[PDB]
Amino acid sequence: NLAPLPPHVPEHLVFDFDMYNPSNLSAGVQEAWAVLQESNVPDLVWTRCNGGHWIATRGQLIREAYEDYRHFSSECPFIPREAGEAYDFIPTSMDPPEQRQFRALANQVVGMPVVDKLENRIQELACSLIESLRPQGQCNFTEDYAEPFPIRIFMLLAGLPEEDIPHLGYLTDQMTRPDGSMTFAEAKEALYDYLIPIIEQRRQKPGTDAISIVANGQVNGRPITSDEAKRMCGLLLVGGLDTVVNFLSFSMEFLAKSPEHRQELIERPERIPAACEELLRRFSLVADGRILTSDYEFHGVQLKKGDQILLPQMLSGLDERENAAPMHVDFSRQKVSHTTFGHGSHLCAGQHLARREIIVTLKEWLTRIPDFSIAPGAQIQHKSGIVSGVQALPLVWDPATTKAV
Ligand code: HEM
Ligand SMILES: CC1(C)[C@@H]2CC[C@@]1(C)C(=O)C2
Ligand SMILES: [K+]
Ligand SMILES: [K+]
Repeated sequence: NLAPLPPHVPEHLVFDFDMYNPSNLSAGVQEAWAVLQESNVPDLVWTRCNGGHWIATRGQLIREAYEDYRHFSSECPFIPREAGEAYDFIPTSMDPPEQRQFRALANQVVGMPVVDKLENRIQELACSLIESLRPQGQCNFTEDYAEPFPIRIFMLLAGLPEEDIPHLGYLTDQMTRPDGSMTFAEAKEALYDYLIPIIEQRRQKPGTDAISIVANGQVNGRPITSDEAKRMCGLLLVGGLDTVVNFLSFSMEFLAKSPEHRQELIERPERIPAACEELLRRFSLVADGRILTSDYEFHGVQLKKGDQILLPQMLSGLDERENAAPMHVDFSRQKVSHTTFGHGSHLCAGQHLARREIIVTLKEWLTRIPDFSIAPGAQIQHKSGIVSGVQALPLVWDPATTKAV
C-alpha cells in the first residue's frame, strides 16, 4: 500500500521500506533494517510506505539531523503522520530551548541518583526472578523475566500497582508497534485517562514517587500544569514499559546461542559494562525521527517543509562506516559506536536506569544459569516498529548445571 510519489522526490531515491513490517524480518529485525545499508541503497531515501517519508540510512546523517533541531523538529517525531501529530509527550515533542526545563525534571526522576538509590531493589528483583526460574529448566523469557524485571522496577519507582501492568503494556505496544486495533490518538488517550486521576491525587497529597515529583515539580519559575505532568508521565510510562523489556530479549536470545560470549563475562565480569554497550549496538531497537521545519537541501537531497524523516537510532551502530563487521558481536571492540539511546538534545533520560538493568541482568543470569539454549525447534519471531521486539523466547536448560547463590 504505497502513497503516490510527491513531485519533489526523484525516482532514484525511492526505496519502499516498511518500518512496521520489513521484508527481511525472518532473518532478524536488525538484519531486516540493514538492507537499507546495502550498496544498492542511497544514504538518504524516500519510502512510499506508511504515508510516505524519508529515511536516513547512515550514522553520519542520523547524527547530523538529530543535532540540527532547527531544520529537524521534534514536533512530529513519529511515522505515520497521524501518530506524529497526535504525539505530544514532554519533553520529546519539544525542540530546544523549550525542552530544556522539562528535561531537567525528567532527569530528577529517572536519572543517575535515582538509579543509584534504587540499585539494591534492582539487584534484589533480578536475583529473585532468576532464582525462581532456575530449577524449572525452562522459561518464556519475554513474559517470565524480560517483562516483569524492568516493569516492576518502573512501577516501584512510579508508585503504581503491578495490577495495572497488563493494561499499560497493551497501550504501550499499540503506540510503538501498532497492531491496528486502535489509532495512536486513542492509545494515548487511554493512557492519559489512566494518568489523569493519579496525577491529581498526587498534586493534592505529594508522595516521593516519580509521578509525585513530576506533578509537583517547577518549570520556568512556575508550577508544572496538570496537563504537562500528564504529558511527561506518559512518556516515562512508555520508556519504562517498552524499551529495556524488548532489548533484554534480543540480548538473551543472542547469549542463548553463544556459550563463548557467556564464559567471557562469567570469567571477567569487569567486561560486562563494555559488553552491555556492544549488545546495545548490535541489538539496537529504536527508530523515530523528525519533521522538516522548512525547505532544506540536506546532503544533496531536496527536502520539503512538512516532510517527515525517519532517523533510525538502530542504524548508526550497524553502519559499517562506524563499526567494522557490524553484525558480529565483539566485546573487545576498541570503540562501540552507536546512537541507541539517541543523539542531540533528546538523548535518552533513562539511559542509566537501562544500563543498570542490563548489567544486573547479564551478571545475575550468567551466574546462576551459565548454560542455556533456545528450545529445540523453536522459531523466534521479531516484530518491528518505533521500538522493535521479540514475540516469544522459549529457553531451556539442565538444572544440574545451574547454581543458587
Ligand atoms: C534500552 C533501553 C532504552 C532505549 C534504547 C531508549 C531509547 C531512547 C531514545 C532513542 C530516545 C530519544 C528519542 C528521540 O530523540 O526522539 C529516548 C528518550 C527518552 N527516554 Fe529512553 N530508552 C531506553 C530506556 C528508557 C527508560 C527505562 C526510560 C524511563 C523513563 C526512558 C525515558 C526516556 C525519556 C524521559 C526520554 C526523553 C528525553 C528528552 O526528550 O529530553 N528511556 N530514549
Ligand atoms: C522513541 C522512544 C524510545 C523514546 C522513549 C520512548 C519512545 C517510544 C519515545 O516516544 C521517546
Ligand atoms: K544506504
Ligand atoms: K505532535
